[PDB]
Amino acid sequence: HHWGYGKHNGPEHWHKDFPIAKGERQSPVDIDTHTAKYDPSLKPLSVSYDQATSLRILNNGHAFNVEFDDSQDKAVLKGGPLDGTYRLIQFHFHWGSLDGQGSEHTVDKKKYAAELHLVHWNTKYGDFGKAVQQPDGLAVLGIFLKVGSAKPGLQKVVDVLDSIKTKGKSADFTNFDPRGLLPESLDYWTYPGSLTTPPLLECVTWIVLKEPISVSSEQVLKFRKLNFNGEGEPEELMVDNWRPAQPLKNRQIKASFK
Ligand SMILES: COC(=O)c1cc(S(N)(=O)=O)c(Cl)cc1S(=O)(=O)c1ccccc1
Ligand code: NA
Ligand code: NA
Ligand code: NA
Ligand code: NA
Ligand SMILES: [Zn+2]
Repeated sequence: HHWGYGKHNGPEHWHKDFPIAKGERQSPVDIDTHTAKYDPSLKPLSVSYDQATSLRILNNGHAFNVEFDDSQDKAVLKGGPLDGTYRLIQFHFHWGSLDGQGSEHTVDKKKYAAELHLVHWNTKYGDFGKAVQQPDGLAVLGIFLKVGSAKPGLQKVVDVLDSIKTKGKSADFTNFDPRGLLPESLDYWTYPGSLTTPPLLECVTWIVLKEPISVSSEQVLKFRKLNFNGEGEPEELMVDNWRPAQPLKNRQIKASFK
């Protein structure tokens, strides 16, 4: 009886295996744009993805991960609110059963169709497993998706999904360039938070871009053909794999802009 996204094992249940679910810096949150304060001390974010090496794509039963080779200094995030270099290890998405839901963060209570998370770990901690044990171990760049015009740089991802339909399938996925997933503007909100999935560790500096990217209806429909079940089990479509907004508690959301 493992965690997932259903009434019997969804977000409202996670606290029994992971009591940090009711902690003081949980994610996601609603971003109240009128209360977020512009912080003129915040730096432009530096996203350096020119030498990113993707390796594989995996259906992990919750989402799908596009994995990167993080064994050298390639694909780093720095600047912004960060005081260190963070290396890209994977990205994944969260999305809905319909276009009106699917993001984890919300903006003045608005839900986007999906949310992309580019996960990076602080190189000062030597690898990912040590980083997640540190309050400044991870930096996640979060990008909202709305449905409209297709995102050409997403189609290679969307066309491999039929090969990883079910939990535990993986496929080779080399040469994927995550720069094709970024919006024009790097204006962002930032706040201290957590993983949005078990084990819910409070190790993440969140950096949420204001500008969504557009994907087509056909692209997001292919995400919703994935399955949470494994091969040979009754189909459970992989949809609504998002955790709702959590209490902001004693935190300030800072804006890089306005
Ligand atoms: C199962 O975990 C995930 O799905 C997940 C999700 C996030 S998210 N959704 O906060 O970006 C991050 Cl940062 C990182 C991860 S994760 O890197 O997959 C992970 C898994 C086990 C322990 C610690 C971290
Ligand atoms: Na404001
Ligand atoms: Na290496
Ligand atoms: Na690692
Ligand atoms: Na709440
Ligand atoms: Zn995520």
